[PDB]
Amino acid sequence: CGLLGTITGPPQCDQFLEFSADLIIERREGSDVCYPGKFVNEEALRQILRESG
Amino acid sequence: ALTQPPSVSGAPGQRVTISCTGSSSNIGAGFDVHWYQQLPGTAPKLLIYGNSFRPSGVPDRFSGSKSGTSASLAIAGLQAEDEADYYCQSYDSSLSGVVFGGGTKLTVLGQPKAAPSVTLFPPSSEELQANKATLVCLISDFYPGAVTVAWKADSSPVKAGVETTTPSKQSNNKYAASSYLSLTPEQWKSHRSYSCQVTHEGSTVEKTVAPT
Amino acid sequence: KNTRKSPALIVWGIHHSVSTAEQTKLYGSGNKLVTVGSSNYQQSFVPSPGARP
Repeated sequence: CGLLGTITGPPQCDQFLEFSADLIIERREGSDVCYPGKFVNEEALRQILRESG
Repeated sequence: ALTQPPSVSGAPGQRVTISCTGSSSNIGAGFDVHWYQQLPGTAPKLLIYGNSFRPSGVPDRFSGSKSGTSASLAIAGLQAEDEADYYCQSYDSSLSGVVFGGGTKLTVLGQPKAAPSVTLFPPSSEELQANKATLVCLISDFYPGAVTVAWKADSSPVKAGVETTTPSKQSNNKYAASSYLSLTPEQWKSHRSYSCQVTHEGSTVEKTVAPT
Repeated sequence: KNTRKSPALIVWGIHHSVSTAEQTKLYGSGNKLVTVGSSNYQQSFVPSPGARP
């Protein structure tokens, strides 16, 4: 599950739709999308969600 | 669709302007306007291009500009080598191709400013018998050599039937031009009168004929 | 397809005509649109036809 996919909710991210954490661990195999696409200012929203809890 | 005046005068050294009036389909679009100089018998040389730029060997005297839907050429420091025809040229989109102007006859002075001298002959009886009619408008002794005729039937202009001659140098070194109008005999009879009006730079000179 | 082992540098251009008319002269009437895309790139480009110096 990609970190941005916790907002849109592709299948891989079903288990994290309403996650809650103090330490968020990303992986190289994450995929923010299922239908192809990309977020505008995606790194900014990433930096937001990393310190989101 | 590019309108230029027929003629412009000017003394040696003075400054003169030639206007290139255009529509929104040619100069109103992003298209540039160029100019071309055609000396007698010679083919046109390239003059101002890109509305203000002049190629090698063109004097500063010639200066081009462009504003909105029109363009303008400016000649300062008139000389004999400048007396020629001048054409503006651009591109038109609604016609999908390039377009030139009508041309402007630059006459440099060095002579007086005489005007016509129009004499008008009505159709002769002998030709009315042959079921024809042709009015004859004669013009002599005018300088410079560029006129604009217009025929009327006592009020109204006549667009068709007119043949107008190119001016040429008289023996008296001035210019001379004729213009003929073709009519049907009853058209000649069924009208109050006719008038061949001839405009030289700032003067209309008119003659008149009535059936008898 | 970048068949090589080093990364490739793809470069393209957009033509900004002088007017809405010249654009129809060169390419025809209609809105002109370029779309570029790779496995991590997703953009689109439209010309800005209009008057300039």
